[PDB]
Amino acid sequence: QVGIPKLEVDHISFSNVVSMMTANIRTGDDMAVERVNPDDVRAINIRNA
Amino acid sequence: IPADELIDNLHSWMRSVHLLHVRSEDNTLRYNWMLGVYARSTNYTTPVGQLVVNAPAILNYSNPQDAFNSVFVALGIDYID
Amino acid sequence: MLQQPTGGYTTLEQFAFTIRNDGTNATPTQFLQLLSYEATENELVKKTIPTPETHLPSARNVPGNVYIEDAITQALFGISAQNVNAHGYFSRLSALALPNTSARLGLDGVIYNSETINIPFYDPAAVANFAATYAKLGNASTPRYRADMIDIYAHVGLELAGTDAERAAGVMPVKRAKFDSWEGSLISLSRDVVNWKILAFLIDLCSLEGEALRAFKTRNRDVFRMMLFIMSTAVAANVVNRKVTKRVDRVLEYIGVNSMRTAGRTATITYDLSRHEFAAKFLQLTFTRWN
Repeated sequence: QVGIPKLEVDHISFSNVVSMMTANIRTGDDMAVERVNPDDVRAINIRNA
Repeated sequence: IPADELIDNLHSWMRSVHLLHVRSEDNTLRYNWMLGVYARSTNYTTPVGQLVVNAPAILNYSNPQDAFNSVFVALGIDYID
Repeated sequence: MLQQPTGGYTTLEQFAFTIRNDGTNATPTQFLQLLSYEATENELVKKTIPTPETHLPSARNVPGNVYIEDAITQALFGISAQNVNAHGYFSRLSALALPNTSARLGLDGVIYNSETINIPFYDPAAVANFAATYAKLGNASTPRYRADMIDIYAHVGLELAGTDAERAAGVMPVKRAKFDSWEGSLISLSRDVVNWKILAFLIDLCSLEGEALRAFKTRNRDVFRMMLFIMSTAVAANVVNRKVTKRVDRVLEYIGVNSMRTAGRTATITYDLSRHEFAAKFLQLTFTRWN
């Protein structure tokens, strides 16, 4: 006794649970993240690391 | 080639090779050649060679593997080549 | 507050594992009969399985309550693309491993901090042993702990496709398994086997004793050979489907040998790098308990 998946039968259903999203979860915005320069260029190391 | 030239000439080079080290007291320490002399090659430019400049005592291991382990934890690096 | 008579929660109609196919709903036993296989000559030999490490991760303090059960399945048989999951609230389990704790594990698949009003939960005594073994699944991506994502798979193929005549000797010939299909197939069994209540099974393995363990392993060696098949097509190298006159077969490339990337892409379920470490940590942990 389980639920037969409705996406594969013929006759069309007219009402079902849709996973919505509240006013807390927000998508595609910005972050006021800051930078801090390497201060001096002379003592940087790309060689190995 | 003069068998006298290269015998005198090879000496002239081998003479002038010095690799940074620390004199130790403990009898259970072996100097790490391989990796240590590698640093002297580039010129101590690379960090794995710039680490051995500051504290050269990082090359004095008493147990194999533990030799390299230290030159990783103090770099955050995952592999030297 | 359900209890087990030593028949176990699997000896119940409350939750039963059934695949849907054939226009009606069928039990796993009926399905597997369709899986017919041959040989391609690369001997897949049974290695030994190394014991797990006792240290249990710490359930970092967490308010609210996470659906511990969700993730267990949402990683193994998760169909929809699952992104990196090596991180997460995946070890709140260990907070049940200690003797006197108040935190309870309900039905449906949640982990409550305090038993609340109107919520049916498993027996607090037999959920303890389940934790002292599976909370160990918290450290699945910690370096120097992760299992090996190669050798266990040899163990897996000897299970769903190994005729006993072979397992009794520990060696078998690599097989290529093909059953008859329909439309979605492989993807449809995934969307299906996901909602199964896996916790209703695993709890039984760590409690039920020799009397009702020999009898338990006999009626459920098939519910295991079902969530082991889907978990396998997430590894196989090819999924190309042969054609008869009107019929269609889902030949699967090499069950029991593990590659690194899915044959499905679009046709079947897919794993990820963060999940390869996870499946090896599950498959390793569970086999010692089973076998």
